[PDB]
Amino acid sequence: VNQNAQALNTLVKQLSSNFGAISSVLNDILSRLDPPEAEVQIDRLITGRL
Amino acid sequence: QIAPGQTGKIADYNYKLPDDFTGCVIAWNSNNLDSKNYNYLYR
Repeated sequence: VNQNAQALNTLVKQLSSNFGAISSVLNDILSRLDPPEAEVQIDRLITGRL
Repeated sequence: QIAPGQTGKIADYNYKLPDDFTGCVIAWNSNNLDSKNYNYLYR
């Protein structure tokens, strides 16, 4: 029960990580940057998240 | 501004390329022909 709950928490906590992007929030990146830049910042978050 | 994904008066109101345009942009100084001149409209 502990290990399954630690893996679930660790998977959710990894959403708040940067992976070399400018924020761990997606709407920040979408609003603060234009698509030629924002689509690299989200290639970062996807290649981290996946 | 004549490049993919750009910003400024041209790329926002006049001539906009996709963020993934496939092709080449080629340009030359034409002060030898086109200047006198106020015919060249933009928004």
